[PDB]
Amino acid sequence: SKEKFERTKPHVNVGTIGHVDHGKTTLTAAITTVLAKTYGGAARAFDQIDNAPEEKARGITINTSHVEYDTPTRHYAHVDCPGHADYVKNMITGAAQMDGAILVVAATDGPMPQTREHILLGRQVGVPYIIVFLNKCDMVDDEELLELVEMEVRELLSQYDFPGDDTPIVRGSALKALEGDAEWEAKILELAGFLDSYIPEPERAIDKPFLLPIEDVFSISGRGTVVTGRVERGIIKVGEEVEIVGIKETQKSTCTGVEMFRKLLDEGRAGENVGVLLRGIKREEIERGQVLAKPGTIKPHTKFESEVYILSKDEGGRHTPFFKGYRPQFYFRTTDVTGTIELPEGVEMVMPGDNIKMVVTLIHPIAMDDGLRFAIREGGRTVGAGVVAKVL
Amino acid sequence: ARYLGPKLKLSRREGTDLFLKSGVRAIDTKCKIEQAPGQHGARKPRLSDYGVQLREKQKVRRIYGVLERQFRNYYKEAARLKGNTGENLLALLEGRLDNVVYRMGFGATRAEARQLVSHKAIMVNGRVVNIASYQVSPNDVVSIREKAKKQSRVKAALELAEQREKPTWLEVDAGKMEGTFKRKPERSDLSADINEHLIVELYSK
Amino acid sequence: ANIKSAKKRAIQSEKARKHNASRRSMMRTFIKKVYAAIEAGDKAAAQKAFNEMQPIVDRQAAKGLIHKNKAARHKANLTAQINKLA
RNA sequence: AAAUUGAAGAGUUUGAUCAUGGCUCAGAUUGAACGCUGGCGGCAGGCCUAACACAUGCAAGUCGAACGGUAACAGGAAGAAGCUUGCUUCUUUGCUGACGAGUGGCGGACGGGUGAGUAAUGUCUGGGAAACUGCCUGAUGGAGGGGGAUAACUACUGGAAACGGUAGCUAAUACCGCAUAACGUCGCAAGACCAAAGAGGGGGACCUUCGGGCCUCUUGCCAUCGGAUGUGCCCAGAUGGGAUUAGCUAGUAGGUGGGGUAACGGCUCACCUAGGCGACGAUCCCUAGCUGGUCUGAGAGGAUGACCAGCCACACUGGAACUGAGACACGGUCCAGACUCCUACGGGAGGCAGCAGUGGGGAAUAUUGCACAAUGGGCGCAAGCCUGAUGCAGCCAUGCCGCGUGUAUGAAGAAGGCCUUCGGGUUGUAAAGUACUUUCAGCGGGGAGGAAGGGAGUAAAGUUAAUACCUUUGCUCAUUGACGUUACCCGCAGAAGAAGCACCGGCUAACUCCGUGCCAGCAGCCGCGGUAAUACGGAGGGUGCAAGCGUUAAUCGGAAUUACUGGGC
RNA sequence: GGCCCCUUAGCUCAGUGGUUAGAGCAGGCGACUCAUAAUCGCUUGGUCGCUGGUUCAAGUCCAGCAGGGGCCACCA
Ligand SMILES: Nc1nc2c(ncn2[C@@H]2O[C@H](COP(=O)(O)OP(=O)(O)CP(=O)(O)O)[C@@H](O)[C@H]2O)c(=O)[nH]1
Ligand SMILES: [Mg+2]
Ligand SMILES: [Mg+2]
Ligand SMILES: [Mg+2]
Ligand SMILES: [Mg+2]
Ligand SMILES: [Mg+2]
Ligand SMILES: [Mg+2]
Ligand SMILES: [Mg+2]
Ligand SMILES: [Mg+2]
Ligand SMILES: [Mg+2]
Ligand SMILES: [Mg+2]
Ligand SMILES: [Mg+2]
Ligand SMILES: [Mg+2]
Ligand SMILES: [Mg+2]
Ligand SMILES: [Mg+2]
Ligand SMILES: [Mg+2]
Ligand SMILES: [Mg+2]
Ligand SMILES: [Mg+2]
Ligand SMILES: [Mg+2]
Ligand SMILES: [Mg+2]
Ligand SMILES: [Mg+2]
Ligand SMILES: [Mg+2]
Ligand SMILES: [Mg+2]
Ligand SMILES: [Mg+2]
Ligand SMILES: [Mg+2]
Ligand SMILES: [Mg+2]
Ligand SMILES: [Mg+2]
Ligand SMILES: [Mg+2]
Ligand SMILES: [Mg+2]
Ligand SMILES: [Mg+2]
Ligand SMILES: [Mg+2]
Ligand SMILES: [Mg+2]
Ligand SMILES: [Mg+2]
Ligand SMILES: [Mg+2]
Ligand SMILES: [Mg+2]
Ligand SMILES: [Mg+2]
Ligand SMILES: [Mg+2]
Ligand SMILES: [Mg+2]
Ligand SMILES: [Mg+2]
Ligand SMILES: [Mg+2]
Ligand SMILES: [Mg+2]
Ligand SMILES: [Mg+2]
Ligand SMILES: [Mg+2]
Ligand SMILES: [Mg+2]
Ligand SMILES: [Mg+2]
Ligand SMILES: [Mg+2]
Ligand SMILES: [Mg+2]
Ligand SMILES: [Mg+2]
Ligand SMILES: [Mg+2]
Ligand SMILES: [Mg+2]
Ligand SMILES: [Mg+2]
Ligand SMILES: [Mg+2]
Ligand SMILES: [Mg+2]
Ligand SMILES: [Mg+2]
Ligand SMILES: [Mg+2]
Ligand SMILES: [Mg+2]
Ligand SMILES: [Mg+2]
Ligand SMILES: [Mg+2]
Ligand SMILES: [Mg+2]
Ligand SMILES: [Mg+2]
Ligand SMILES: [Mg+2]
Ligand SMILES: [Mg+2]
Ligand SMILES: [Mg+2]
Ligand SMILES: [Mg+2]
Ligand SMILES: [Mg+2]
Ligand SMILES: [Mg+2]
Ligand SMILES: [Mg+2]
Ligand SMILES: [Mg+2]
Ligand SMILES: [Mg+2]
Ligand SMILES: [Mg+2]
Ligand SMILES: [Mg+2]
Ligand SMILES: [Mg+2]
Ligand SMILES: [Mg+2]
Ligand SMILES: [Mg+2]
Ligand SMILES: [Mg+2]
Ligand SMILES: [Mg+2]
Ligand SMILES: [Mg+2]
Ligand SMILES: [Mg+2]
Ligand SMILES: [Mg+2]
Ligand SMILES: [Mg+2]
Ligand SMILES: [Mg+2]
Ligand SMILES: [Mg+2]
Ligand SMILES: [Mg+2]
Ligand SMILES: [Mg+2]
Ligand SMILES: [Mg+2]
Ligand SMILES: [Mg+2]
Ligand SMILES: [Mg+2]
Ligand SMILES: [Mg+2]
Ligand SMILES: [Mg+2]
Ligand SMILES: [Mg+2]
Ligand SMILES: [Mg+2]
Ligand SMILES: [Mg+2]
Ligand SMILES: [Mg+2]
Ligand SMILES: [Mg+2]
Repeated sequence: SKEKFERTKPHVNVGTIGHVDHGKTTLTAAITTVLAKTYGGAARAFDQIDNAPEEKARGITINTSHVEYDTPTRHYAHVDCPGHADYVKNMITGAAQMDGAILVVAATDGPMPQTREHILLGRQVGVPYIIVFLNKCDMVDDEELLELVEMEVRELLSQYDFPGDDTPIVRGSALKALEGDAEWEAKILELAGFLDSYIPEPERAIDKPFLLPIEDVFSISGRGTVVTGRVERGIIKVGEEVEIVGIKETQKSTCTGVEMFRKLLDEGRAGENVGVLLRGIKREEIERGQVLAKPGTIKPHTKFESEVYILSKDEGGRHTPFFKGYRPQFYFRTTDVTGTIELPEGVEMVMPGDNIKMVVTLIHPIAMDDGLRFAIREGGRTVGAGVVAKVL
Repeated sequence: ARYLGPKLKLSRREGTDLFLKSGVRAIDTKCKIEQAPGQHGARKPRLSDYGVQLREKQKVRRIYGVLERQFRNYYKEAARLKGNTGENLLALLEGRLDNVVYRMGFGATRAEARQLVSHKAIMVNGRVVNIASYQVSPNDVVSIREKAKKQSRVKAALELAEQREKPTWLEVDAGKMEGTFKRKPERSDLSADINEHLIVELYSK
Repeated sequence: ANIKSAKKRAIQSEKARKHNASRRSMMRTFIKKVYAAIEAGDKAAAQKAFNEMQPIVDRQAAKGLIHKNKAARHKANLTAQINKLA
């Protein structure tokens, strides 16, 4: 055998979001092809990505796809997200780990409900930087309507605290760029330049016990069980012993092997998406929603008190109060679990714009400590968000 | 591997002081000996053959402080030798180190002797022995280490055990606190309130 | 194969068979010529065939292609067969 | 002197009794599994089920002192950058040390894995005669002279690759004749016939085509008779269940002749004779590797073959043979078959019941680790190379053994629970209080043994023409440990970091309150619960074990309940 | 990760959104009995799995979960 990884260029995470069938797999293939064309060696293909039968039979996307490229400033890892309205959990998982986002809007169709949903869940998970890239400019090239489309997308971004009147917009078609013409791949270069310029380098805090959320579970034949995820804070090394704490009972194992894009990493620093092989674990034991942490770092919890703000009106959400017996889906880190809530003496009603104090109990315990940011969503509608106040 | 609770309850059950305390006072002013422990102490129901055998075995075990596995191994070994099994068992349990340390006046009780032995403070034939149940053979010199000769407990118990009978086979100089064996002991030198044939019966079932 | 030490051995083994087959064929041919000589009834021919058959089998036994007892059996059986007839 | 000291009963058939007869219990053990709980070390053990399918990486090579040579590396000269005229820079030599690929030798049949097949083609005990045997060892001898080839290499060339083909050239300890021959083969005899390989060290007496000749020493090379080891062959007895399996056999039983094997033999053929095995169980069907031994028992017996040692069988499935002293050959060859891969579509490759590892099956069984330091093994004169054997480390309360979780004194017989006769009793010297010790773990400091040898130097004695090479003995000089931060010893602060599980009607050690009310439930066997439960559920108290404690599975004992020792009609 | 399914009294089951969801076998109470069975004299019973939505109006139309069941992928 295997090739090692050369820790020379900075690492960052990017992702793509937008309405269905606005060319998100095509854009990723075009950008990786162009970047490898100018300088590099990635040059990914289309059908090699969508391997599932339903992917090629229905012409859709069901999950998030991982890719890599680099520029002579940094090294970027890219995630490709679905756009439907019933594969939301995958998109939340994709947006949670991504530092930067690119939003795809077509001038033919314009902004669509799914774009608004994607922006709202990106805000509720807290993606700091979003760059908009217009799509399908080959079939429409009239200056007198692209201005209206740009105004609409700027309004959508500005409605929810994002910088909209200063964020740039790139116009181009991914199909022509992937085709390989002589001029439509310069828009890809402009997108990459604005990507590097608009994403300042974030902190790399590797000075506390290792913690890793789990997002996907794999069985490498011959070798064994592998978990996948992006290291949050800390550092892990081959031969160290970690512990699995989550919905099921706590266990322990050892990090006997690390990899990243099938390229070996000697030691994973905080902020890298890697896969870890764990000794002597059957596949069904470890599931997404659990945590893999250094011993003596966090412990599970069941009931705790927090401050929750139901989303105010004219912002989405809902329109009615809630009371005892309400069972909304808490979204914490990556996990969605429905639990019970309790409001103190008085303030029985819930008003859209009043932030109240709640105590929530969850059926499946999670590795939780004071000061965690969790959102609230149920019934295909996100209702609010809050932070931890007290652990009980 | 020891007992870590109340001490007088064992003698209150056995119906006899089992020498578990030093002897600064008398037993009668520490516990109600004739009253068995707990809510049910006054009544004295009648035993059986199994009852008397078990009670005697428990009595000897609580006197010397040996758990069941070692006692059973002792019984097998005593039956393994040549001669009577009861005398052999008594000789085997009388020839272990902490018992000799207690009988030579160096400890207040068996537990004091056990702390002294297990805290590496005794030389047997010049070398350090740490183990409570170290079997001892004739002609072995036993002494304290020179670092521990300034303790107060050992000097307190040195001039407190001469009220008890002087053993006829542990020749001791209390000045340089040096002791020696001469040979094995015998039933002539051991107390008369044990019927070893009950133990032999109990382990022959 | 896969260990680069038995391939050599296979090569010598096939060469050895190819070299041994010719000697076995020649020796068998001479012995069966002797048998045919007895068959015809010509005692002089059989005797002569035995006379120049003896060196062949003896030299081959010394080379090791056969065993001393094998050559001895051939020689003795042929001597008895020839000396029976006249 | 010792190698023996050995034999226990209880509950349950009836209103009560004696007898017969089954059921249950108290002991010892295990490659164990599940539930609750969990401090340390020493020595052991760890896929019992799918002989189900396998990704990846290691597990068998060595000899230049047999040979032809120089692919890589290290040892000289002249040209030749500038001169401190060789400071420094670059290119040309297989003469030397070493050595990739190639001929040749030895090993690869040992070591390691598994128990599928196999009821006697095997194993165990006791005998025998018709055989061969590398390496090791003894004795007596030979060791003369020739010849034709080929790999690598050179030129051309086929092919996706694996792998080829064509034309020349070269070396031997490669191969083939010849020369002589026995104590050897055949043969009554007379006679006829068969072998060989050379290398390396040092050089005095004596010469060179200056290749070496020439002397000695170490090692080989061939023939015959012995020793040792090893293997092949034969006979007798012992080696599970079924008679709801009674007849089986034609190469079958023997004889003559030919052939075949290292050797006897229906081992194989042609012909002759008509026999052979079987109620002392042949034939037929089911299950199963055997032994030294292990568990149990007072013995006689019963059950059994996990660890270690001897033997046997197998190597994806079915066949066959070449090579060799040894195989019809675990990591070889040929063919067929079922699976998995590469392919340019013509064709190619693979076999974890070797060490780790993966999926699946299951109540259930472990790391893709370190090193040749030591013991053995292959190759070599030695140095030395290789060894997932082996020596260690890791994971698991799976087993046996050892140690700790403090030691004293202390009545106010304290609060607090529980019971009460309301008087009081109990938990209980237990606690809290006061005075001492530091096992183990924590930190620091010092520090055995497994290490024998190998190398270098020097001297004496040996054989020879020789102070020479070489050998022996002594002596002298610096080095060889993965385990390893070994075992072990010393110092520091502080009781400081460390107790659970089952049971309490009788069998069987240990008793009272509240709740329920033939409900909820318990149960190894008799048996409990119907509104006053020592048997259910909770609490207080008590008993038995203890880093373990219980439940399930399986074997002998008790069972004189298959009765030989030792029973009945 | 994706799609399709089942959830009414103790057991078995009905219940086509207009106003308290019904049937059977069960069960409790009062007499009688040491306590029942049988004969009598009265008969109580419900989170329509949960949560949140639309309708004037809902277990019933709509969405997300709880648990089980049948298939389909995925390979640091
Ligand atoms: N001419 C042109 N065609 C385009 C452009 N973008 C996409 N397409 C075409 O639309 C087709 C489907 O678009 P696709 O890339 O699947 O959209 P998507 O958003 O990635 C689908 P999902 O949301 O499930 O990931 C593609 O085959 C592509 O050829 C564009 O900018 N120009
Ligand atoms: Mg896609
Ligand atoms: Mg004690
Ligand atoms: Mg004790
Ligand atoms: Mg004995
Ligand atoms: Mg006995
Ligand atoms: Mg018994
Ligand atoms: Mg021919
Ligand atoms: Mg009896
Ligand atoms: Mg009994
Ligand atoms: Mg009975
Ligand atoms: Mg009765
Ligand atoms: Mg009986
Ligand atoms: Mg017994
Ligand atoms: Mg357990
Ligand atoms: Mg249990
Ligand atoms: Mg458990
Ligand atoms: Mg397995
Ligand atoms: Mg097996
Ligand atoms: Mg087996
Ligand atoms: Mg297999
Ligand atoms: Mg390999
Ligand atoms: Mg050479
Ligand atoms: Mg030389
Ligand atoms: Mg030479
Ligand atoms: Mg040689
Ligand atoms: Mg070199
Ligand atoms: Mg040369
Ligand atoms: Mg040379
Ligand atoms: Mg060398
Ligand atoms: Mg070589
Ligand atoms: Mg060998
Ligand atoms: Mg075996
Ligand atoms: Mg075996
Ligand atoms: Mg036998
Ligand atoms: Mg020649
Ligand atoms: Mg070519
Ligand atoms: Mg020659
Ligand atoms: Mg020739
Ligand atoms: Mg000759
Ligand atoms: Mg020659
Ligand atoms: Mg010689
Ligand atoms: Mg052998
Ligand atoms: Mg016998
Ligand atoms: Mg047997
Ligand atoms: Mg014959
Ligand atoms: Mg042969
Ligand atoms: Mg035979
Ligand atoms: Mg079998
Ligand atoms: Mg077996
Ligand atoms: Mg036997
Ligand atoms: Mg026996
Ligand atoms: Mg016995
Ligand atoms: Mg008996
Ligand atoms: Mg015995
Ligand atoms: Mg006996
Ligand atoms: Mg005995
Ligand atoms: Mg066996
Ligand atoms: Mg086995
Ligand atoms: Mg064995
Ligand atoms: Mg062994
Ligand atoms: Mg195999
Ligand atoms: Mg085969
Ligand atoms: Mg197969
Ligand atoms: Mg041969
Ligand atoms: Mg193999
Ligand atoms: Mg294996
Ligand atoms: Mg496995
Ligand atoms: Mg399983
Ligand atoms: Mg287990
Ligand atoms: Mg290893
Ligand atoms: Mg091993
Ligand atoms: Mg356990
Ligand atoms: Mg242990
Ligand atoms: Mg113990
Ligand atoms: Mg009190
Ligand atoms: Mg009180
Ligand atoms: Mg040493
Ligand atoms: Mg009991
Ligand atoms: Mg019990
Ligand atoms: Mg009992
Ligand atoms: Mg019992
Ligand atoms: Mg009792
Ligand atoms: Mg009970
Ligand atoms: Mg019962
Ligand atoms: Mg009661
Ligand atoms: Mg009770
Ligand atoms: Mg135990
Ligand atoms: Mg049992
Ligand atoms: Mg049993
Ligand atoms: Mg019997
Ligand atoms: Mg009985
Ligand atoms: Mg009888
Ligand atoms: Mg009769």
